[PDB]
Amino acid sequence: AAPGKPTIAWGNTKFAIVEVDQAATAYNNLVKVKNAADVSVSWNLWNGDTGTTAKILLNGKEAWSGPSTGSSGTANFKVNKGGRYQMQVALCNADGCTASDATEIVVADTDGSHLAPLKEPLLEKNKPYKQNSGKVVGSYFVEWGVYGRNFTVDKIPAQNLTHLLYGFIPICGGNGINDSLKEIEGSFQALQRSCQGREDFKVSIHDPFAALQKAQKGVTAWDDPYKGNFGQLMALKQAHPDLKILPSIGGWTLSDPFFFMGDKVKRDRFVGSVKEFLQTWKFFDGVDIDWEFPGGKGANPNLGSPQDGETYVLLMKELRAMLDQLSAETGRKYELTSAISAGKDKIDKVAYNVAQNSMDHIFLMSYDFYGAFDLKNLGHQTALNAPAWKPDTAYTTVNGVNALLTQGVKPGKIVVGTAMYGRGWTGVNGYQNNIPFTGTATGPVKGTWENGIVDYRQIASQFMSGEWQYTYDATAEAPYVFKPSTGDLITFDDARSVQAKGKYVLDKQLGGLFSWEIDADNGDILNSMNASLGNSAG
Ligand SMILES: CC(=O)N[C@H]1[C@H](O[C@H]2[C@H](O)[C@H]3N=C(C)S[C@H]3O[C@@H]2CO)O[C@H](CO)[C@@H](O)[C@@H]1O
Repeated sequence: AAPGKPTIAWGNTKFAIVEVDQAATAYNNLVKVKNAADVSVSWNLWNGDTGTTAKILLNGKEAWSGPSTGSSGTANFKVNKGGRYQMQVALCNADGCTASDATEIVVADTDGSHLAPLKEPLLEKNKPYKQNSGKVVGSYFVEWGVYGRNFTVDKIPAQNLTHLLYGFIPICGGNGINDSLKEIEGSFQALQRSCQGREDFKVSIHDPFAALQKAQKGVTAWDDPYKGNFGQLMALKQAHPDLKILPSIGGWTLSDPFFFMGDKVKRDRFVGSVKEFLQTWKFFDGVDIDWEFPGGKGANPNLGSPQDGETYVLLMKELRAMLDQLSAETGRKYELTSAISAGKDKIDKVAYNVAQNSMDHIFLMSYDFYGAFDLKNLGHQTALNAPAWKPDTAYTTVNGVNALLTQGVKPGKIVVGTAMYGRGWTGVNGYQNNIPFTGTATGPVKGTWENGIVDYRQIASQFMSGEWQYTYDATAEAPYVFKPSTGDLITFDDARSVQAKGKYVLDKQLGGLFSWEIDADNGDILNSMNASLGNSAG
C-alpha cells in the first residue's frame, strides 16, 4: 500500500523574500533583504502508513524532502522566487506517493509576483485611453496623499498613464543637510527616525507607515507582507506591466542634500544607495531626480553654488552607468529622468545638452510661474505663451522649451508640464482694462489644503458658477476665474489649455506631457493630456 494521504497543518501561509519588520521605525531594521523566503509547512497523518519520505511540492515541484519519521512532521526550507504556489505535502514509499490537497502559499517579493493584479475601475470623470501615441503621459502620486486627501493607489487611473512618479523618496541627513524639512511640523524628525543608524546621503523612506503598512485595497489582510503605497504599486504593476513606476528623489523640501554631491564620496554613496533601493523594491523602473534647483533659489536660501551644474551632469552620468549595470544584471529597461525648473535663469545653470545623453526624459516643470509667493507681480502660473498685455513675460512654457532647444537638447527628451491645481490671490485691485493680472493682491486665495493653491477638482466643482467670471486667454493659452467682489483670482490649467500644450508637443516633436499631482484632477486634465497627444479612446 502507498502511504496514507497527509493533512496540511493550519499555520501561517505567507512568507517574504524581502521582509518588513512590523515593529521598527528605522529603515535599516524595517527592511530585511534575504536571498530566499524561509517557508515552513507542517502536516498530520490521520489514516494509513506515514511512508518513508516526506516531500513539500510547490506546483508539483519538490522544494524539500526528508525522512518521514512519525504521524506529524515539519519542513523548513528556502524558496527564492515570489509567487502564489499550490503547495502540497506528499508521503512516498516504494509502492507510491500520496499527496495532500493543495494549500496556497505566498512567497512575497517586491516585484509583486505574489499579488493579484490591482485593476480598478476608472473614477470620477476619467475615461479610458489606450497608450498608443508613443508619447509620455505622466503624473505624480504623493506618498502623504493617503491621509487628508484620501487618495490611494487604487484611485489612480493607471491605464491612462505611461509614467507614474512616486513623490518623494528622501535622502538621509540631519542638521545642515535637510534643514528645509524643518518648515513642516514633525517632518525633519520623521526623517531622522527613519534614517537612524543609516549613513547621510543614502536614500530612505520618509513615511514607512504610508509606504508599507497602511491597510489598502488588495492589501488589507494582516499577514500580507507588503501593504500601503508600495504593496499597492506592486499589485498595480501586475495589472499594468508596461507602466513605468519611478521613485522621485527630492522635490521642494527634500532637495537640500543634492547641494553637497560635489563631494564624490557623498555622490558615490548616494548612487550606490539608489542601486540598492532598486534591487530591494523591484516594482520601480528607474529613478527620477527632482533637484530643486541646481544653483539654488529652491526652498533653502543658504544653498546653491556655481559648481551645481557640473555636479548635476556628473550625477546623471553616474546614475546612468549604475542603471546600465542593473539593466544588464536583470535584463530590464531602467529609466533615468529629472524634473527641472522651466525658468531660463535656472535652465542656464546646467548643460542639459550634455546631461541629456544620460537621461530618458526631462520633466519640464512648466507651472508655478506665478502665485501667492509674489503679491505684486501677477500672471498665468502655467501658460503656454505670454499674454497680450505683456508679450515679454519671462516665465512661460515656450520660453523654457526654447531655452533647452537652444542649448541643443533634443526635442523628444522634453516632457511638458501641466498643473492639476490652480494658484491664486485674494483682494486683487488696481487692475486696468478688465484684466485682473495687471493689478496687485493683498494675500493668497483660500486653498484646498494650503493657502494660495486649489485642487483642479475644487476649481471645477466650486469656482465655475455664481459670481466667478471665467476667461480663457487664447493668446497665452490659459484659463482663469475671478470673483471681483472679494478680488479672488485663480490661474490654472483646464481641458483646453492642456489641449494647446498637447498640440504644441505634437507640432514641436516633444516627448509628451506630465502633471502634478494626480489626486487633484477630477479626470478632465488627464483625459485632455491623453486626447491631445493623440491617444485612442476606449
Ligand atoms: C502645491 C503643492 O502641491 N505643493 C507641495 C510641493 O509640490 C511641489 C513639488 O515639490 C515640485 N516637485 C515636483 C516634482 S512638481 C513641483 O511642484 C509642486 C507644486 O508647486 O511638494 C512639497 C514637498 O516637496 C509639499 O510640501 C507641498 O505640499
